[PDB]
Amino acid sequence: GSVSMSGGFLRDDHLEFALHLHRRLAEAVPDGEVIWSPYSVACALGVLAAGARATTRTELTTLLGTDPAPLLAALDRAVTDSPDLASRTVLWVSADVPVRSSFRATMHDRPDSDVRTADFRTNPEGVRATVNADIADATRGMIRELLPQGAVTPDLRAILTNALWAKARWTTPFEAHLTRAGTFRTPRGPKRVPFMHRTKTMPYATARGWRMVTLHAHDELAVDVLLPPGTNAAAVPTAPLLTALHRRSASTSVELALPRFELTQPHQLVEVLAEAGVRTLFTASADLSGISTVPLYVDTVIHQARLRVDERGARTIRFSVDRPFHIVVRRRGAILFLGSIADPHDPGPA
Repeated sequence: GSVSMSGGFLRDDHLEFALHLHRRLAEAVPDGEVIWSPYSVACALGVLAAGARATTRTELTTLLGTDPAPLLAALDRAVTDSPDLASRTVLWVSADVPVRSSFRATMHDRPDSDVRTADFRTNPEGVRATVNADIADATRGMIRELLPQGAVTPDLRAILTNALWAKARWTTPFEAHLTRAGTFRTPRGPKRVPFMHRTKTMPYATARGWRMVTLHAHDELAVDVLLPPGTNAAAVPTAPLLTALHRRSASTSVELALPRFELTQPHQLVEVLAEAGVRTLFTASADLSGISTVPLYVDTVIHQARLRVDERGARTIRFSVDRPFHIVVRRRGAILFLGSIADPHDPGPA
């Protein structure tokens, strides 16, 4: 087909999947502050879909909007040859449950992904320590205790744990000495926080009262920053809005004020996936014949993304990100990070 001359954009079914789930995640918390990786979750669900059959598989492919095989092929590229990324996925399975070699292969074909044995029954806290240490090391120490105390119990047989960490290394860094305090309207009222400042030509778009800029980073990473209408400051973006904002983007001299921030959140995804239509997977009715030769269902899926946004990472329009905003970190057709930020936490100058 014809090519993109403006950097490319997201796969349609991935965009729809990501923004539908994001709405559910945002609604689940009071001030709608959420961060996660559509890349990581789509990949995890796609792999489980490859090992699923019947209604269990159908629910997954309906949520993703596609069969797993072509999706996983496309998703792998989103994180390869990216030095600033740290990804890890493990399906931890009881030693008593045999795993098919073909399923191990499907998992292995994904970057930094594995299927591991865990003796849940004999030492739950030992398993927790092993799981957490696995994610910790693979994320370069950035997600250190994925599973909290009491999350692992002797009755578990299959948990999928995933994490993603990244720092965005801008093509043009913010000058650190120009970072200065400014007012941000948090849920506890206005607060003085460090804003990074740059005036540079960049993609800028408006759509239905929304406003967006795109920050270019090294290694094919793009970061869209979105401000909702001032009259609806708690609004959450939709797929059609993102499509419109991308289409309507034009190179514009922009005076950008952007808080320095970092956010991470552990998510157990059972509840939100149930709301989304993926239910059978987490019940005894699950058909995971492609994963194991004995009956099996996934007890839970636990995911944690951590993103740091700072100065380096490692006819002028005013665009001041001084109230709740949204961030879309994308690469090669996938959203690596999707965030809604209500109360920016400063990681500091170091």
